[PDB]
Amino acid sequence: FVDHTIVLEYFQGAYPNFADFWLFRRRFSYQLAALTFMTYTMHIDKRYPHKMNIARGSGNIWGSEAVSY
Amino acid sequence: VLMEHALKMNFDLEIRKRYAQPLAVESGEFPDTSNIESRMLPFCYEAGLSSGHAPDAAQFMSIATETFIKEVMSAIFSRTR
Amino acid sequence: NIGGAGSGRPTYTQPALPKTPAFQLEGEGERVLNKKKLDELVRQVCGGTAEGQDGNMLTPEVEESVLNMADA
Amino acid sequence: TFDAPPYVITPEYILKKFAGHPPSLIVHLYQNHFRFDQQEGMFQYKSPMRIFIEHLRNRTVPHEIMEYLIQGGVPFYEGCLIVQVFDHRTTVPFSIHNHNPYITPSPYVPYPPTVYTVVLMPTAQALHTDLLLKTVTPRDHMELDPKNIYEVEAKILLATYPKLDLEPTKNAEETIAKLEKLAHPEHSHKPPEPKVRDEALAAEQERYMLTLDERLSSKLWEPRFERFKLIENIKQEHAEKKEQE
Amino acid sequence: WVALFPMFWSAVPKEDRPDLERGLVTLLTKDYHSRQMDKRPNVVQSLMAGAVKTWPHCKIPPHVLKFEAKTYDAWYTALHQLENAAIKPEIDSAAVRESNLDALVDLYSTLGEDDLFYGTWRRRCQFVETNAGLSYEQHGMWEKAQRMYESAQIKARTGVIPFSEAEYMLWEDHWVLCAQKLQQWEILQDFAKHENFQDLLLECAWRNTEYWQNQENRDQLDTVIKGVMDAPTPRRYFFQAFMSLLKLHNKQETPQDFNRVVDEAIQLSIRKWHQLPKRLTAAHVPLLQNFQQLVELHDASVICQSLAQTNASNLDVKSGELKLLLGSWRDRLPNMWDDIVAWQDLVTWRQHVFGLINATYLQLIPSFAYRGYHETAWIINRFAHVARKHALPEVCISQLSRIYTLPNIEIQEAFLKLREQAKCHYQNPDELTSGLDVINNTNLNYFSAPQKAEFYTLKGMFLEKLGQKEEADTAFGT
Repeated sequence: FVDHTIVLEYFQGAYPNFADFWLFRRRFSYQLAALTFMTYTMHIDKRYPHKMNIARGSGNIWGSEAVSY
Repeated sequence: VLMEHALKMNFDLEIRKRYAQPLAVESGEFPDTSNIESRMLPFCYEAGLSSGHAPDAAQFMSIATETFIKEVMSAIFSRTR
Repeated sequence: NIGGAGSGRPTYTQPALPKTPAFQLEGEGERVLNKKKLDELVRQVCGGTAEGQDGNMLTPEVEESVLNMADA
Repeated sequence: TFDAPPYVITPEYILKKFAGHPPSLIVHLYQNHFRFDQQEGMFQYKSPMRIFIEHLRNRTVPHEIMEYLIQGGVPFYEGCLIVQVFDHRTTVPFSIHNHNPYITPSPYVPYPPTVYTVVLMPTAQALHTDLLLKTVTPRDHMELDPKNIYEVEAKILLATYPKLDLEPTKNAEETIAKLEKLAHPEHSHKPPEPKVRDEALAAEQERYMLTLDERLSSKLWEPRFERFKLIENIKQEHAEKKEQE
Repeated sequence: WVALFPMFWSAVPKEDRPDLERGLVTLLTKDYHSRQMDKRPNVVQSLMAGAVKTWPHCKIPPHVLKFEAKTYDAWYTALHQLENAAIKPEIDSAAVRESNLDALVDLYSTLGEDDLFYGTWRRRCQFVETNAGLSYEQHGMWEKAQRMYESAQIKARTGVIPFSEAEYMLWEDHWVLCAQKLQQWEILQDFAKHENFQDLLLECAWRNTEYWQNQENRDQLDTVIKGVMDAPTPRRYFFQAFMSLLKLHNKQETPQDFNRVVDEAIQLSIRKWHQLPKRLTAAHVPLLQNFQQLVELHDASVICQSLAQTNASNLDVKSGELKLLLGSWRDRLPNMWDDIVAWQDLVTWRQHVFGLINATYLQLIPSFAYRGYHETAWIINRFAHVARKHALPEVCISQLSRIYTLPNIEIQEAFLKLREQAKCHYQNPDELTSGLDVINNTNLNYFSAPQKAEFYTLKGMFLEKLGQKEEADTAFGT
């Protein structure tokens, strides 16, 4: 059912120009690193996939409903 | 003779490159503009010509070498054929 | 490319418009032309060669002498 | 007076006479390089040091590196050498998907000797080189003025060859027999031989793909660490100078 | 055109594509395209984009793309194919993969992407010391990186395990870079002199302020500068402009030629700024610093002209005039997180100018003429603070100790010295001897109440570590 090239396909098709995709990915990496640190140190528990918001305009990531366990 | 047989620019680092390129007999390639161009600079630095050599000297040297070899080979052939 | 540091080094590092290197897309190649040069000269000074034979105009011991002559 | 060698020198006599003494040199052979015991680098079989391997094959003293050997004080046994030989001779490179305990998994893979002893004989070139080096070695000043070279060589040759065959013959048969008897193993060789002289698409594709490559195109490599050694030398000099201050 | 090209390329019979590919490569490298460098929509960009929009069926050498992108502003079109071919190589061959990775790394280096450069190199290395050295240089620990590179070279000397030439060049280049970042100029100068590196030699020589005062030394340097000028670049042009300024200061040139040199440098800088992507990337910062450098160069030229012309009549009134310009200069500084080399260059340039002022004003006196020393002290102190914030071992200490000898004891210089002494308390372990010696006796505490009070507080906090509870209590109570 689910392979490992779904999100990449979506975000490659959403950006017709490649400069935009390159910049988006470059920002996305740093934002994911920051979110990972925050979630790992504070013991946030139920990180379901509908709790990750991605800003297609810049690349920001905001994890909603973050409460320590 | 016995010793031989037994800010600033380092002029001794470019002369030593003369031996890097293989000789014609070693490889089997008749010398061309590239090999002669490679060989020119160390001689110039050895003699004290800091500036170098004129841009269009390699072709002249190649033509001269070709003429010399042709003359020698023609001389050898005329006396036996 | 001036400076002497070298070119093509894959490490951490410019003029406005650098000059393109030299390349050849497809052909005989220098490794063949340089070797054929000597036979070409022999053909030139020998007068001419008949059909069905060429190249072997100098015996193995004379080509070495000719190359030594050129280098000297 | 010194004991003089026999007419013909063979490995057995030299090894037996000097048995129990340290070997002159130690050489280790690998797949594509060799080195000495205390040497840290290496030499390739295609490098200029192929002359040493050729001499080892032919059993001849390598006169070309005589001064380098003399600097190291290598021992000589009756003008010969004894050499010890050690025979050690007998994934997907440049891919970013390879794993390594110090690397991330990457999501495009399922988941993570014989010992020999030989003797090298001397030659005339060796003596020529020895005298030439002695001529230009400062100690008068120099260790040997040229004008005495002939007398020194005469005395050395007198020491080396103390006995000669000086018995006249009487006819051709006797001379033929004497020539046959006195033959030398090193001068009984034979005369040499006369001197003599589908995938294309893949090769073309590779050559095309390597277009305008500054360095890799030409090749399609003998490291020496010269810059590192220069840096070490300059650092040592600077530290030593700072010692005074 | 970008819409049309794939449709028509799809109609070429498969047996004929190689001819078209070779013709396309030949067309891309023609020499008459140089009359189109500045026009933004130009044929090179369109051809490259059309070719790359159908990459799997239209192969172009990586290095052709790399060469053309740097000149005709097609960076991301090149990067698309370059880093898509690393995931799924077109042809199975080690040489092709190596060449592609080399081109990709070169583009990353040029665009200023440090992290991607190190990440790409750490998946390509073979040794473990190279990996460790790269990972240590990523986090700004230069000493450790140098040590790991040296160990890697020493181990490789044995030759038991084969390696490549890329790593061999990387070790040397990055050792040189790490040495540069650590202010090891003394040995670098001689290394460059021996190895015939003109640019490194110029960089090393520019750091010796007094070396540029002797007529013969500058005459010798002029030959090197003129030798490396057949390939003009922004840095070489800056060096030429500095040489021209020095020549002008000694009444050996007209101001008009200096202005012409500055104009040429400005034009080259603008031309190089126009070739980068439109949106502000990390490759634009050095050019901004270069703009500031040129502006300050002109300001210093005016300084020198006015100083000489006014002191020709021995009029010690222009000190006030110079004060305004020095104060204006005092607010133009880089950001604390900028590369260290930027701070080094700023400090060196300011020191050169202040030395010029001091030289011109010292021959006149035999208070108001001792401003260069105060400015040098201030800039040295600021650079020392910044270096400490960068966690550079002994660089801050080196700068604070190299200022031991400075004449013209004045209120400003005395206050700066007291500030430096207060800065000597780094709060680092195993530094008890220096603190105890300072506590024993250090100058006088009669200067100002806040300074002596902070000295007492520092003494108390130093004692706190040793366990002298009551001593520190009394100290900071007082």
